Amino acid sequence: TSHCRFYENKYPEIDDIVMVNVQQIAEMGAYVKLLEYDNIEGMILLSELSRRRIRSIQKLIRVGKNDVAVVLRVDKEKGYIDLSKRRVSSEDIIKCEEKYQKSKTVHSILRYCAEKFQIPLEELYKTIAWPLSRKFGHAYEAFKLSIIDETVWEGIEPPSKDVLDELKNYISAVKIRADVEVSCFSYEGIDAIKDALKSAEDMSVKVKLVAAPLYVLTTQALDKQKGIEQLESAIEKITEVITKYGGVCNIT
Amino acid sequence: SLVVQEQGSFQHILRLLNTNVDGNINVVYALTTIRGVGRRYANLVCKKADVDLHKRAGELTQEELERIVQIMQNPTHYKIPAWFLNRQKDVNDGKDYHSLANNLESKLRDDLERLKKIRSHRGIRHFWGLRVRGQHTKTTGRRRA
Amino acid sequence: NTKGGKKGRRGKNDSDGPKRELIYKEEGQEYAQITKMLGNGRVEASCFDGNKRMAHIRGKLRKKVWMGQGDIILVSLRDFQDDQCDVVHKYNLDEARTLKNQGELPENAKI
Amino acid sequence: PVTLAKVIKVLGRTGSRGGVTQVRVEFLEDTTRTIVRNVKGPVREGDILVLMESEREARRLR
Amino acid sequence: AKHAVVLDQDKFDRIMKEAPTYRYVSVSVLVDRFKLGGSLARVALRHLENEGIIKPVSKHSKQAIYTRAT
Amino acid sequence: ETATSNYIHIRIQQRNGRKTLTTVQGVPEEYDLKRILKVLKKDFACNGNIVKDPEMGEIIQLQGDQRAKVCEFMISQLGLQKKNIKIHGF
RNA sequence: AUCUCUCUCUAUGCUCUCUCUC
RNA sequence: GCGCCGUGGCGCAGUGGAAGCGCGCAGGUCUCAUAAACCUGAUGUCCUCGGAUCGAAACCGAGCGGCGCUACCA
RNA sequence: AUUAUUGCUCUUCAACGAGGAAUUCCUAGUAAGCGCAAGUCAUCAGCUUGCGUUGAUUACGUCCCUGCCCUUUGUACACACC
RNA sequence: CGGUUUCAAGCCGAUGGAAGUUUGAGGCAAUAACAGGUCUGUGAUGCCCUUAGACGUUCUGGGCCGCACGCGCGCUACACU
Ligand SMILES: [Mg+2]
Ligand SMILES: [Mg+2]
Ligand SMILES: [Mg+2]
Ligand SMILES: [Mg+2]
Ligand SMILES: [Mg+2]
Ligand SMILES: [Mg+2]
Ligand SMILES: [Mg+2]
Ligand SMILES: [Mg+2]
Ligand SMILES: [Mg+2]
Repeated sequence: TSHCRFYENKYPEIDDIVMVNVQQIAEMGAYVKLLEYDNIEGMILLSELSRRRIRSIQKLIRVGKNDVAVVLRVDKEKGYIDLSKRRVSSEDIIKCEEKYQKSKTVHSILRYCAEKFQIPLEELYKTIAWPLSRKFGHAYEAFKLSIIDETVWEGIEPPSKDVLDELKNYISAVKIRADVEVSCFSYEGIDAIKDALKSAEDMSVKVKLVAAPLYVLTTQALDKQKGIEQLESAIEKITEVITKYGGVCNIT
Repeated sequence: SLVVQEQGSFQHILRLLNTNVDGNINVVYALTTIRGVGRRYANLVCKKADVDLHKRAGELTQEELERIVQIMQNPTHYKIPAWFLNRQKDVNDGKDYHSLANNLESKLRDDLERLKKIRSHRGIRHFWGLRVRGQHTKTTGRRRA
Repeated sequence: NTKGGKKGRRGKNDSDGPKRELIYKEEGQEYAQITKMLGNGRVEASCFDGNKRMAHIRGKLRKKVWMGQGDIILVSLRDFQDDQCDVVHKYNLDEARTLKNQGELPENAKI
Repeated sequence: PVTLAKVIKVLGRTGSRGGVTQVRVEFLEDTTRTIVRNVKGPVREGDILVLMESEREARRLR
Repeated sequence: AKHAVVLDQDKFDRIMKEAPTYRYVSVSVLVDRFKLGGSLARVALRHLENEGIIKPVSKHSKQAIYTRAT
Repeated sequence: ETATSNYIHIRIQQRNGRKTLTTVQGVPEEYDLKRILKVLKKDFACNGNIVKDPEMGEIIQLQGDQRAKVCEFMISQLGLQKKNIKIHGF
């Protein structure tokens, strides 16, 4: 069986923003599964589901669908969630959505590994997601940091390096657009442009011809932000290297 | 009642009469998975063979399985009369047959073809994709193909 | 049920049937498509002959049989006048189709 | 927190849907208080009525 | 249940050592605490009850009520 | 250069009673919308309501079954073409 | 002098008509 | 060839598990009836094909169509 | 008896994981489960009509929705609010 | 009996009772109608029609039981009782 909570500790906190997938409607409201915190059952009492009277229940809330929510009453003993949908402020909603997305992404990461090798899920959770969270706040932030520069994976060890490699691969060449508008109208201008390209493309990406004045090259990114540094270099080359030819070039 | 624990002798998931026979279903009910084989008649076959029904699917030794197969494919010799088998009387030989696995369907297909050739009502209905055995299509059969 | 069920529809009873015999043409009487359904019993209806006309509802159908837009209709033309003419019999959609198939009316308009 | 009061007299039955009883609750801990309480369901005289609510009271139900 | 309809020797041993300490012994209980799932559990229970091991409370079939000796 | 024929969708929208609604989808955004609505209101017995869609599109409401009449009116009062119209429903 | 104090949308609908003998 | 829309029908939007909105058709429910008001839809997995990874329409490619760049590339 | 009348033996094993918005029925031998006989009938009950076995849960109330009853009230309505 | 109620009309609780909801359920059901339902129960009929190649009548054979669909009753199930 697959279980275990999204965050570090077992039980939710007061005034925690959650996203709730609707299961079934009863009397109090709905016995929803909180997708920001484990799968513990809770309810939205019929007073705090919407800001205004909307009469219809199965169009603004909907069975099977997700709702932007906040946790009101929590009892750290066994398992009760008194929940609200109304108390979520304007804006804020977007943030909540983002958080939910992040959580989902995190969840997606932690299952492939399990599939590849069974072994207790709690242990896996401990060795992948929690220490980072403790250090900062959320696991997605940690993941982002890792992607930017690999150091968070060095902190707590994965069960195998293969998994890490796979993750890296998943994260990974990324195409970045680079458009060159050369102000040429001469017969031997195209050739010149080509020559210029050949001195800049070498030593490291994919140059596409659209027109005689317009040239569109796609630059590869290995670690996402590595593509910006190559683009910059290319730009520099246009201003510094291409001066001997005397061909006027413009960048979008 | 069996106190016998049994060591590594029974191999689950068996390939018997081409169609895959699954694991730990109760011999009779393990045989039922094969087309043409059905509950009561499977039980009868087992009885004829003289194997105890209260056993595992993997438990069965090869000889027993062979015997069972023989009973199934050649039914008439082992005291199984008319109110017993699949194609009683039959249209092609006069002898009755207990058709199995990949035979019954073929027979059905053949019958359908013959009907089509000879343009009979049932055949026509089958060709159409309609209900045959006394049904009012005012409500019946809205699932389609 | 006729139009909208009602408390006040059970004091009427309509008798014609969907399986009724189709009515043919007469002298001073021909077929029209309805151009636009006008007010106060008046109706603009283009004839199959080739004249524009002004059609008018005359009794009978005034409450019994409701009509819509673009319908094939029996119009008995005025023998003394010409511009004002009167609707006699409404044709069903099936009926219209049958007529079209026959070729009794000229094939110019669709149901 | 736990409180309990005995009922003594019923102040009729009120509710849009109805059914819900208006009761006069007397506390067995100090009989000086006789409060108007909302009670859901079949209730007579001389019954111990547990109250999670301590002080809040309402009369009519609309 | 993922099969688990085997009167395995190891399984039998486990049953022997796990039926005490716990007061209640049933097929359902066995299924819950991960050993045998279904029909052969009953058989096992029956063959544990020859002389001693687990004492009966039930005088009824379908549901088994059994307590280990204290 | 501008496209001469754009898909103007005059749809069947169900209004109070057996009556309907002339709803216009894919409206050319060149002339003043409010003014056109006002004009429409004046000409017929209709009330004008505009439902806004992001980037492209504005749903223009006119209470009633006219269609052809509406088209004719549009033709009469400059702002919209003859070829652009499409009747949607039945 | 004993009241106690409740609450909101909901548009329209076309098919007749009837007396007696004193 | 690039970019977005790739549907469960049109018209609008979102990218790593959650069948996204407005309209339309198809059908229901509520009312004596229609409309508003409500649900359910349809090629089951959101271009065609398969894979890395359990998986996904989303990640990757070969392969198509509409327009945001091109101007006919001897 | 084909457009299986039905019955019985056989084999064939789909949809269907307790059911959206909606709405019916019911306050004690009642609800429901379960049969049976009769009616139809030459043959056929998933139907009705009557029995009888098994036998709960919750109300004993209010007018909120849906009606009804009278009293008062207002009606530009008597085809009487459709 | 017990209390309550201008202590009248009655009601709720207790005792006794086979039983205290009019003891349960029926069956008959007023005045007034509806333009409800039926001439497809009839030899209950007015009126109009067809009346001898008959809408009468019977024999032979279908058909009401057809099926892209949409509702209404009911049954069987979705299993451990
Ligand atoms: Mg009538
Ligand atoms: Mg019959
Ligand atoms: Mg009105
Ligand atoms: Mg007395
Ligand atoms: Mg009586
Ligand atoms: Mg007659
Ligand atoms: Mg004749
Ligand atoms: Mg019939
Ligand atoms: Mg009935």
